[PDB]
Amino acid sequence: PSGVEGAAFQSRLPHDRMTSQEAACFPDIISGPQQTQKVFLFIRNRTLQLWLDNPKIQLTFEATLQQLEAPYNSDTVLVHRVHSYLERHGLINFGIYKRIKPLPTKKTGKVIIIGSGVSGLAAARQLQSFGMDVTLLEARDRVGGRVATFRKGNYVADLGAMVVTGLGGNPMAVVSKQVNMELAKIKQKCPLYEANGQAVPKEKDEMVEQEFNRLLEATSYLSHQLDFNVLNNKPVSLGQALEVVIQLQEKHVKDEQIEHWKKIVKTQEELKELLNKMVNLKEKIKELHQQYKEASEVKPPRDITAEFLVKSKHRDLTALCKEYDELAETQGKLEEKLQELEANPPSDVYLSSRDRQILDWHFANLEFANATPLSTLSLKHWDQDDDFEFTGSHLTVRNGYSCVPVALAEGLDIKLNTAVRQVRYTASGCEVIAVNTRSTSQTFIYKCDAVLCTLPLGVLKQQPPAVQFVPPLPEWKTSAVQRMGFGNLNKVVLCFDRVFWDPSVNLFGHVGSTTASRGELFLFWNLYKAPILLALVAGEAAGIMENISDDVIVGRCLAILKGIFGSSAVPQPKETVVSRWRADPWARGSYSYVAAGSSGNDYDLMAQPITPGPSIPGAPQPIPRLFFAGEHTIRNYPATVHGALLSGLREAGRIADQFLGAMYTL
Amino acid sequence: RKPPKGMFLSQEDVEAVSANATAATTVLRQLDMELVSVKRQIQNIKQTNSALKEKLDGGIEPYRLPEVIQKCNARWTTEEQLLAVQAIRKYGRDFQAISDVIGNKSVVQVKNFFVNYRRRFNIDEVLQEWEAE
Ligand SMILES: CC(=N)C[C@@H](c1ccccc1)[C@]12Nc3cc(C)c(C)cc3N(C[C@H](O)[C@H](O)[C@H](O)COP(=O)(O)OP(=O)(O)OC[C@H]3O[C@@H](n4cnc5c(N)ncnc54)[C@H](O)[C@@H]3O)C1=NC(=O)NC2=O
Repeated sequence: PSGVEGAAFQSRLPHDRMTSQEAACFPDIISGPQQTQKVFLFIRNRTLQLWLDNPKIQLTFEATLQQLEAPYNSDTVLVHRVHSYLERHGLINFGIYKRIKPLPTKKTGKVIIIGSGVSGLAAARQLQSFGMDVTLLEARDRVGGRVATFRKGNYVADLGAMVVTGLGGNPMAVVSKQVNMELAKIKQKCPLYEANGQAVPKEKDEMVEQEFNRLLEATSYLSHQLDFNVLNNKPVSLGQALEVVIQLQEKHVKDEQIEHWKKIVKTQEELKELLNKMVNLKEKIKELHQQYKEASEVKPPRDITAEFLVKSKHRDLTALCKEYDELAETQGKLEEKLQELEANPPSDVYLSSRDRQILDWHFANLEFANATPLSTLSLKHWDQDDDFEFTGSHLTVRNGYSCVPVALAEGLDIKLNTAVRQVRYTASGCEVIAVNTRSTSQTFIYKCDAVLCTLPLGVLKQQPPAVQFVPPLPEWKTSAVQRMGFGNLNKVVLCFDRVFWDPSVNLFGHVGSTTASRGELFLFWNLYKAPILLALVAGEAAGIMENISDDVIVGRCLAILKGIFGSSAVPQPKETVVSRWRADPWARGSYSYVAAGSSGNDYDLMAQPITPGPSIPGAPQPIPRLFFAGEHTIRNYPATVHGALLSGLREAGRIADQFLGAMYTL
Repeated sequence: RKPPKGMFLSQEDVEAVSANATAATTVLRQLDMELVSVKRQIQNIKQTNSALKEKLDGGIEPYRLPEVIQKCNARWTTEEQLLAVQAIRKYGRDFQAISDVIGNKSVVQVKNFFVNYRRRFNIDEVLQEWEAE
């Protein structure tokens, strides 16, 4: 898409329809005449286009109205309402842009933001842009959170987020124009290598993959068409379903064989009855020939009865010889029909041991993408965010993803090494109690109008809690926390002095020995300028490999690489790092997933702000005080950077509406 | 609406393989034994048929009679009439058999014989004695 309609697409909005959010801010327009709606939509789309065409400078209302045409620039309040709406909700003027109107001299309201991840930083910038007092409290000695980047010398490798998942409708596309991001496309082709150290032939490397894709569609069929979603009260997982589908495919293989050999016995038993009839006929022919012979020995002249006997037995013999020939005819038909069926048997097995291992790599890859064992994923909902996937090739940040949070962090009040311990929220306001991570006895108190919590779902899950809420979070919030899945995947950074792999190959697989260890070092990335190989630990392996020292992990890495490229072509690594995301106290995992028993609705529950009870009983309904952003709060883009970014933008808009008032809704 | 191609999943089958913890292994074993059962049943009847084939060795070659090639005649020799009466006694209404016994009379001439020499050869009585066996 291109033009004004492309700008709507690039902003994840339908170009020819008003969204639910737009309906709320402009109820006059959407409930009004169709012509006004189209004027609204064009104004919206055009303003978006203007911002998108140049996202390095602020787009003011004046600049917007200037470039609008008649009859669209006639209603200046409608233009002002639209622009304000778009600025408030972070569709325009978000990220890092040059301000035309320097920030308001004095600020209004005070917000404490827990965590300076991308979600935290995104909101912080917005709120500051709206003229609020903003302070971020980070536990780490750095910004970015789960955007971690290893740097040493020239070696640059991301231990956290690494991939921009397509620019088509990605807010990171806008950010990438604002920040010096060296975006390099990922070449799709990934050659697998079995345990032995040798490539899987394109023959099998397609039979298995196609079967893998077929097995997924099959689970989808199981879910939607057969309603196989609850088993023994427990919700069915993707793993359970995949197992069931495989078993039914092994069943069919056997069912085929059974009825094929059942075809053989039926024909072989027809032959048995025919051969019996033939043996019994050759018996009568044997006897009947003897009788005719004896009748012919009686030399002429003979009376008519004796002449008749000869003739009669002659007739009877050729008659029985007629039958036997027609039975030998049928014998030939049945005898070749048996060589027919025995020539083409059905499939011997569904999948061999070699096949099942290559399939396990495909399962591991899926376990990597969702950062969790397939037995934890919801069958019905694991892929609920598929419809919102971006268009275009996936890219990597070649200069390290940390460049993004660091760039967002500029000009913001960030307290590093500050671990939030308690969040207190009341009708009159909030206090956040944090400590210094270096000396834990040194205590800090932060008084604010509102708290934006961007704690990871892993953190929020902690038992006993790392952060206490006063009063406690309501049952509907904590149940969402327990239900939601928070998974895990790890990275091994291998820095060498020389490239010993195929430089035109970005990623290559390693097929594990067992189902149990399919995740273990199953994939390797070659993405960076410098000679770095990145090894992935997925599935059930991720959690276990964290209890193993770096040396052993690097050991197994070299072993695998030796098998593939040669035992002498693989030198010792100069620098190595191993991530441990489940162990990390400021993460307690990698990112959320739709657990069995959860749904996309839990993500909405997570995003819901908390409103304290009244101080004095009988006092009016208080303002909401505690707001939630972060990866685990955005239903349509969970477990991503752009999702985090967007959830930040969301909350900043909601908070500003609450504490600065929405002037654009009139 | 329908499963993927080369994929087999019926409501009935799903319920059967998910009935308990190892209903999967049970169903797959019952068919594993069913296959072995039918496989050895094949070799058994294969062995039986192999023996029956050997007893048929040589075919019916030393028992075939050369082809009698004679032209069809209209006149009835006393001989042929007498053959006919005996052929009726042994075969009844099988006009094809009777024709083959006599040798030089067509199937229709045989049927004609039945009406022409009906009273003179008491064919009614001859036929009723054929039915008596
Ligand atoms: C669909 C995907 N899975 C995307 C990824 C991907 C995978 C495979 C193929 C392609 C892409 C993908 N890869 C990828 C790999 C790995 C290894 C991991 C880990 C994650 C990602 N993801 C997910 C994203 O990384 C992930 O969604 C966002 O970055 C999350 O952003 P926040 O929501 O803001 O959360 P946070 O950053 O934790 O900020 C919170 C802060 O609070 C602090 N704090 C804590 N406690 C505190 C206390 N007491 N007191 C005070 N402070 C406290 C704490 O220290 C921290 O700083 C990727 N996202 C992508 O977009 N692309 C990627 O490639």
